[PDB]
Amino acid sequence: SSTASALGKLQDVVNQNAQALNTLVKQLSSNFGAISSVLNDILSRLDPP
Amino acid sequence: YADSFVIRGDEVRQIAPGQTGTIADYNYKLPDDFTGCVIAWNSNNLDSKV
Repeated sequence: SSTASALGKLQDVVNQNAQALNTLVKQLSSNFGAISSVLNDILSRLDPP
Repeated sequence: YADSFVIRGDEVRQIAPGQTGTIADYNYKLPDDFTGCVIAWNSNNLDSKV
């Protein structure tokens, strides 16, 4: 009841899963060397070729 | 398939896939994945009148 941090293992599992999911979602905003990170902008600004 | 016609001299480079122009979108448009060849040659002595 009193002392905390006695259940580190399960907390670590939850934190790892949440962090991995969060960074996977975060990766969308990256550029990867393209013009922009959003498809609609580069679609409406340039012709297909 | 052989498609023949006559064009203005300056629009000859509108005849290519993924191009925009006057004749390119209103008269003759090629598909992006077109395979084949294009032949262009002047006809001043024949298709021009004084």
